[PDB]
Amino acid sequence: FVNQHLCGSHLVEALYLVCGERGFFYTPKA
Amino acid sequence: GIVEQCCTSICSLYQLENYCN
Repeated sequence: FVNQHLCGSHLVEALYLVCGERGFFYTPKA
Repeated sequence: GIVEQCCTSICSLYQLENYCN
C-alpha cells in the first residue's frame, strides 16, 4: 500500500501503519 | 515536503519512515 500516490487521509493512514507505536508527524505545509 | 514526495508523486517506505518519531 505504500508504493503509490498517497494524499490526505490515505497518506495519514500509511504513516500510521508504517510508524506503528512510534507515531509520526504529518506536515503538509512544510 | 511529504505532499510533494508521496501525494504529487509515488510514495516509498523509505520516505514514509523519515516521518516517524
